[PDB]
Amino acid sequence: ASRHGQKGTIGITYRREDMPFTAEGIVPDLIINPHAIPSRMTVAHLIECLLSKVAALSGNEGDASPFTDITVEGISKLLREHGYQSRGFEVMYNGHTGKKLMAQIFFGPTYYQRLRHMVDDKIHARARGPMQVLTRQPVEGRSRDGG
Amino acid sequence: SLHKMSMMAHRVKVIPYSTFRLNLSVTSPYNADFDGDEMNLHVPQSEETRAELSQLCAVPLQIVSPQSNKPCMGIVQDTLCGIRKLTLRDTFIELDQVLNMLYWVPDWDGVIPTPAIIKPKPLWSGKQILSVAIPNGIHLQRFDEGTTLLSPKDNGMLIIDGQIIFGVVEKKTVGSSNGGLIHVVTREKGPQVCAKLFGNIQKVVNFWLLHNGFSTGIGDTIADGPTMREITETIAEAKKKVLDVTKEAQANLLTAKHGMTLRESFEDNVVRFLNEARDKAGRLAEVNLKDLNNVKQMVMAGSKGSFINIAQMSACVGQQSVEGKRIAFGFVDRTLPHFSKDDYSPESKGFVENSYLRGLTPQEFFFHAMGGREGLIDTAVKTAETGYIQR
Amino acid sequence: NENFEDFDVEHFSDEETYEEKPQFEQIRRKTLKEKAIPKDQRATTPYMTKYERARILGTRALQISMNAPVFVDLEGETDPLRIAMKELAEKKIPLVIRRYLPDGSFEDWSVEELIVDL
Amino acid sequence: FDMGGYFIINGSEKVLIAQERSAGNIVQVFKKAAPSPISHVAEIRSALE
Amino acid sequence: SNTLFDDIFQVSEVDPGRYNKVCRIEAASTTQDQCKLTLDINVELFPVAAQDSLTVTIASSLNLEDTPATRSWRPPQAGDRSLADDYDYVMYGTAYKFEEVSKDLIAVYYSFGGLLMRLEGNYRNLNNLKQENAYLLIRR
Amino acid sequence: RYRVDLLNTDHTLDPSLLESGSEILGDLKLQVLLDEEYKQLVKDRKFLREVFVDGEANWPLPVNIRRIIQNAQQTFHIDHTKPSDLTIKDIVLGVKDLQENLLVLRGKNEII
Amino acid sequence: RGNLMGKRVDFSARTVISGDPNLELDQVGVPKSIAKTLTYPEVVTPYNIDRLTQLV
Amino acid sequence: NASPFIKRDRMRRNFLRMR
Amino acid sequence: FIVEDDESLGHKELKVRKGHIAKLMATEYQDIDVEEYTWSSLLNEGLVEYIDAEEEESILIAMQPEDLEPAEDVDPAKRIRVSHHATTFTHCEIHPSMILGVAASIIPFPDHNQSPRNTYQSAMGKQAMGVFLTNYNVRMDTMANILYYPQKPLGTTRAMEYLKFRELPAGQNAIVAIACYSGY
Amino acid sequence: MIVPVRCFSCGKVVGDKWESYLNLLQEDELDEGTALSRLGLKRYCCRRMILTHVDLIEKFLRYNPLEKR
Amino acid sequence: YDRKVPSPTGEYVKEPEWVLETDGVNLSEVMTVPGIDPTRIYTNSFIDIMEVLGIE
Amino acid sequence: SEGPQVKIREASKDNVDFILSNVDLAMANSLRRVMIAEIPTLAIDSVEVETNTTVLADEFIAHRLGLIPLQSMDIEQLEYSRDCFCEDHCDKCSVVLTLQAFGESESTTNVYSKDLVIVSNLMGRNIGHPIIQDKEGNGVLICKLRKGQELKLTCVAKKGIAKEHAKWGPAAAIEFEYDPWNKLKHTDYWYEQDSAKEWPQSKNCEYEDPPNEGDPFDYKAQADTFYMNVESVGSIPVDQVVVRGIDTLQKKVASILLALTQMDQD
Amino acid sequence: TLSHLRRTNTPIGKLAKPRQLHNTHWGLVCPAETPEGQACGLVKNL
Amino acid sequence: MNAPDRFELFLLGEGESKLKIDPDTKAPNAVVITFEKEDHTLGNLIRAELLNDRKVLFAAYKVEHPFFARFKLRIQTTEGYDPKDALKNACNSIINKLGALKTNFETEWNLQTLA
Ligand SMILES: [Mg+2]
Ligand SMILES: [Zn+2]
Ligand SMILES: [Zn+2]
Repeated sequence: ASRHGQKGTIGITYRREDMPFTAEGIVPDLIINPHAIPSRMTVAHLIECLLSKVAALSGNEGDASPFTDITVEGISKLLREHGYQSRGFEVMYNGHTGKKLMAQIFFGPTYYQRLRHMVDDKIHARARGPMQVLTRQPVEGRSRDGG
Repeated sequence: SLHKMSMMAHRVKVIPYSTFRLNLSVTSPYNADFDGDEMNLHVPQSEETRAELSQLCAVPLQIVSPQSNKPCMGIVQDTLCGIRKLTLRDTFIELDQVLNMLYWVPDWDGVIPTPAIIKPKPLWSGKQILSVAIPNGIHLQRFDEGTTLLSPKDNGMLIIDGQIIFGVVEKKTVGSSNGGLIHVVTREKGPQVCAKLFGNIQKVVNFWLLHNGFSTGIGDTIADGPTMREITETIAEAKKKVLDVTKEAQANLLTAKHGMTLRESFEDNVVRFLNEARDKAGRLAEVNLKDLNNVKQMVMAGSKGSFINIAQMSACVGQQSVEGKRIAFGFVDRTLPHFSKDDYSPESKGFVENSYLRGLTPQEFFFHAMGGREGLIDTAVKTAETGYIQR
Repeated sequence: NENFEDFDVEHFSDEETYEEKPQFEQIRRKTLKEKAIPKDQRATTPYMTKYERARILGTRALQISMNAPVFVDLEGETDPLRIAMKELAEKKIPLVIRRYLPDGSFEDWSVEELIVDL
Repeated sequence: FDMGGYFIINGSEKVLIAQERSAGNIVQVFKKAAPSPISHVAEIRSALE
Repeated sequence: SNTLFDDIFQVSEVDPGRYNKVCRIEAASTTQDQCKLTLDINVELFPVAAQDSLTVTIASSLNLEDTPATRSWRPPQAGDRSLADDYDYVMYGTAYKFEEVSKDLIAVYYSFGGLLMRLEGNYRNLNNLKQENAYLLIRR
Repeated sequence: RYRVDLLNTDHTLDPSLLESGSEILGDLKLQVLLDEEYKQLVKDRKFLREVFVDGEANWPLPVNIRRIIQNAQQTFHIDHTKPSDLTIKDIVLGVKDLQENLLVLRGKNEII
Repeated sequence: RGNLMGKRVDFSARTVISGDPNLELDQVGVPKSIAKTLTYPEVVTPYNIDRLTQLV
Repeated sequence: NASPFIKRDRMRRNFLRMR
Repeated sequence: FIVEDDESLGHKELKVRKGHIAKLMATEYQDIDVEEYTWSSLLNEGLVEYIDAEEEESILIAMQPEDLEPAEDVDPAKRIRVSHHATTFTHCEIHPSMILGVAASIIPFPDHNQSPRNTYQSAMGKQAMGVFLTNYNVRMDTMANILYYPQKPLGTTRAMEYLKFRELPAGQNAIVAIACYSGY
Repeated sequence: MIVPVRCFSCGKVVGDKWESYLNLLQEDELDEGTALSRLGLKRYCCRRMILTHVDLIEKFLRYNPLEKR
Repeated sequence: YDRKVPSPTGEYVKEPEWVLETDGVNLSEVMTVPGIDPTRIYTNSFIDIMEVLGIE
Repeated sequence: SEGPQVKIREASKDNVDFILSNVDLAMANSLRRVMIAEIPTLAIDSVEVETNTTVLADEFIAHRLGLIPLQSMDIEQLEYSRDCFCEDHCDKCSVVLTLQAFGESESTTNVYSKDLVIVSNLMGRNIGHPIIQDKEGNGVLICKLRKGQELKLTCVAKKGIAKEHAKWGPAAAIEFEYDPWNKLKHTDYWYEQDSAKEWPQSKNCEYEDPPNEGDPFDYKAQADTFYMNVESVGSIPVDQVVVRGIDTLQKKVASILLALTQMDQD
Repeated sequence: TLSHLRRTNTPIGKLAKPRQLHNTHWGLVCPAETPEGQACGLVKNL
Repeated sequence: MNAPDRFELFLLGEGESKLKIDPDTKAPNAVVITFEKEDHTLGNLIRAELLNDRKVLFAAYKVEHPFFARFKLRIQTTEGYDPKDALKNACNSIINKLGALKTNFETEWNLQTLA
């Protein structure tokens, strides 16, 4: 999960030589779908990513309090002063073939939280198993190999 | 499993990880998104049962839904987005990419399509490459507003002899809508050919968007200086009109509409004025954003988002409503203890004039929280009531 | 157990909402031979329905599964369902269908004479 | 960094959730339904410590 | 084989529109005052400005031999000779519409993978165009 | 759109649209068939205007006729320049027999 | 309502889901452990004696 | 615009310099 | 906060001054030898006051002392913050960001989000996985999840300084790229 | 809890660079950004490695060991 | 309202019409008053339609 | 010589930056991919814990010791454990280390990677040494102990490629750029007002001529003149990274050669 | 742990609408922190 | 749980060849060859160098699934020319070019003396 309700499972895991990369060699930790941002109108994920990028460059942790006078323009000016693009885009390259990506990718650090719903605690299979004492039907629960 | 399109017979492909994996097109009838959702699998135990499951409940046999005689499945999400950027006028594909895009189709007829750009450089257009996924003998004709046999906006859609003539491919062509490519193919050629069409188009568009790239960012949700200036002027003139209406009903010279009292007419006029203010500001914001803007590309593709999402993310959130009215007076004659008594101004009864990217004031943040709580409680009660009604 | 804020609807659980709102012949008779309608006034459709097709493939696949004499020349096909589809495709399956009317009478139909259009 | 504020019963940490109730000794007026023979009801939930 | 139509056109305006790679040009023939063209041009591969004379030829093939796409396309080999060596912008596409503007004005529409043409004029020289795939050879 | 007259000039049929068009003008039995077809079309139009009080043109119906017509046009290479080989009597007889060939209820009595 | 209309069944599995755009539309990706657990009885015929013998 | 950083260590040094 | 008549400046003004702020910082830095100056000093000298939901009916509160208090060119990106056009405040907010809850103060810029997303996080940050207590090795909890390398967030809130979130984090600063790379 | 040996993204070793960073902050009165730049961590992927890490073992090791020899 | 009326030329004209909306359902005597059209009166509640005007 | 051409820009003990011209896109991309993934490297593979009373988990320390880089100059002489004739491991196919540490001090004792010592005979190879980079002389911080804690364990380090695990990766970050002035137009620059103002120029833009803004787009131009920067982790020298990646690509295409010749004769 | 110790709860047979966020809830309960289950709005956090 | 062996990305299995040829009937003089146990690294290079040959009419590859380390490569050449010979010449040229890369990088680093 993000810090903005942007939860989601891992689709797939790529190694580094497949997964795309910027001109500075920074391969991202995690690729998220663009379409999740504007349908939910989650703008604070984008501003958090920009502020975290500026914080990582400048070495000072960023203030993200709600009702301060901190705007996207000031963070954009700071990121421009640190030598990157003002809105956070980086020109990255395809990992499989090395060709440049035609569209520029929003990129940067963002605080993510791992949630307790591991897949290993949720997978379930049963061909035959213990039946209930009452109705001769398969039992309740994945710990008891139920139906 | 509220409807029969969510009990469907698939074919097993054994994969070496711990998740059920399934095609992205069938996530619309399943009402499924991979935010932690689980699904169940049932194995038949006899030849009769397996045979009727494969011949009745199979995935290709249920592309058209008997609910509303339109295809319940469709090219959705980013494969809907990439197919808009593949078949634009601007998009031309070089030889080293054309050969891989042709090889990704399993039922490719094996002949290289002649380029739409012969010389100075051999270039294929995106419509030509996508037409290989469409089988032959499929003919579709559709016109939007202001669409002719010449297409300056390049809207509409024309498919002749298994080839795309003109028109970008968007939600109106491959999406879950009647009169699209999916419905025509599954009613003229069969279910199996339409399933193969789903596979071929998803393979081609996913490979092209893989080697092309797509994103969205914070800069996609910001308008420039003058555009936000006239958006602020629109909000200011709406506040001026509301102040005028407040003075007119304050002078007791404002007439009451039929079937409603003075205050009901006052609230109705204020709500209509602020809603048209939000609509005008959002329309200006949508006009300002360019073709390299990605939210505009997504909304034009019909994959995700809407006009009102850009309106709230760029120009103005708008009026926040609780139980169909403005923010009620929970205190004595005022909404919050930070205003004076008897304040009927829009910002004191729940108008969020500041957009999301410009942040929210604490009062409008609390009002937006009240609106969100309205939405959550209404969603939960609606789901429970409609589940009981369905049963 | 667990404590999760991931809202998972209990399914088939409408009884919560139920408890929220609890306050507000002439032609055929007996077992004679008039049930068996002869072939010359069969009023049913001569096209085999998708349910009839599904059960014919299922039943023929199960018979071929239990080692029935196959009436067609196979090209090396092994799965029972595909052999049943091949048998029905060139009409070598010797089964009949009793289309049941609501009144208890029935009409017999050979699948050899049934038109397979789907 | 542990802050206390909970009980330990049978080896399990237990927390008393604050229960919300209507205020005592406050007179409140409500309007009943139209088919009811009562127009308005004024009541107090009188309590003493 | 043989050239189905040959003319020269002067462009009156070039419309860039809302695209960054393809511009829609409108051209009128100097020889015929009743025949004109609207054409989508990839202006990167063929830069055309206003008031430019372009030789425009619609043909049925590239080989100089007579005609006998059903054949696969291949990259051009070294030493291959065709009509495309004489022109600077070679197009392949499908005819999809023949409409009668007036009693003598016939208009033919062409589609090069999403690039559009209308060509209108008298039928005495446009009767060679039919329901077949054709090439469009442009030179400056 | 629909009225064809073989005895008048205001609603006449062009002879170039079909092979048997030049000598077909001035016939009586084909004019009788045309008048019957036009009367049936007028009665159907009145029936639709009675059923749909708002007169909405678009309604959900079983078979997409337009797709079949387009499939014929592109399959048999219709260039709309060669005159058709059809007689109007053949068209009328085919349309009349197609309605008889559509069977939903297979009973052979009056009420079915 | 809890044991006749809706009852727990055997030969079933349940797990979380993830998209796989390289599968066909009518194809689902089943985990290998779920494939090893779930069973389907295929009878022995002369047409599949060798495959079933190898699987045994 | 104001600085969007939490730099209280420099505030600590400044206040210890003031004391 | 308490607003006094404050006849020296000719308008309404908060009773707290820079001297009390300096004394609070001095005590806050001596805790980490001067005279003790804690919250009881503010409470007992009339600088702050407790207001419940009863008294919020019949008072008037201001957002910031720097904007809504004094008598009245603007940044094109800053939000429209109204000053209410009236200076008769009797109380002032200490800080508006203290209207949030605990796990809803974890959100960076909660005012730049749709409110259901803030609700989803504030019910989802409880579901996060990270170090909960520093003596997890000696506790026989029934279930416990500990991240190997919990990192404090880059974009942080002032409010989580007092929630000890930078001391006990619940996630990692992952390099996020917002892109449709492969369709997975 | 203690500093990771490698940046998860790029893989440059930073496990040996933590006590040097604490030394630069502790006695040289430096800002965090300049001290991070002097260690050769020029990409922000490595900068969030050392800047954002909390030293939890300084709270862990204060407990007495379970087995003492 | 803007109803669709069959034009004498054959088209469908968007003709305005003054239609009365009434709070409270009554059909026993409202449809029998003069000056209105009782062949097209519609009721929001179908129970009174069934009990007054027909089950079909 | 005819073929690809290299021109170095910067050099260091663990950093190289060069320019690779007259070569296709796919060769440079495949070189980058084998440089990330296919280079053999010696790193700790299995951990055998004798005594652990530290505050951290045992498998925590095992994973950390796995990610510690080890010197792999003579790793080509070493043999794969899977292809070796051993039961589990031997000196010809592995390197065995031990780590022993005690909290004899009142203050905290920092267990570094310099405390790793080799206990098996190397027979004159130059592998198995933990890498020291900083000027303090100490290695990578393995663990921390207080007074009274013990950490005794034994590591068996084999060779593997980075496809199996990231512990066997010597590449770290690899900068890879081509055509910095967008003259091939492989990127359509996103912009708000102007595409030349909001996008800063890269470092490489001084090594190519700027566009003249009047010349047309060159359609026959291909992609060459790559800018490469390798930052070695320390396991092998930074130029040995490049030459070993080239050698690994040689061996991979040679394996394709051998397979094609083997099925050619049959 | 902090949000659990600072939790509240409200019992739901009344004709009010307790699941909503009231105007007097400013500064005393969190505007957005509620479970998404059947106790949405009923459980409020200070 | 169901995670495959991490060495199963680069070890050939039992009874499985390094290459699998399959002569495609779909187009004349066309073959599809399955590379077992590689990724896009070899595929992009082989695709580009087959495209560099003038006698190869068609040459493309695809990875059927990112889980399985294998990919298919279709090559169609001019009549009278074996696509296996086209692959042979292409990989010979690949060896030549990157061996020249080896020698050039080695001699330039021997030129450098500031280390
Ligand atoms: Mg879901
Ligand atoms: Zn890094
Ligand atoms: Zn050995």
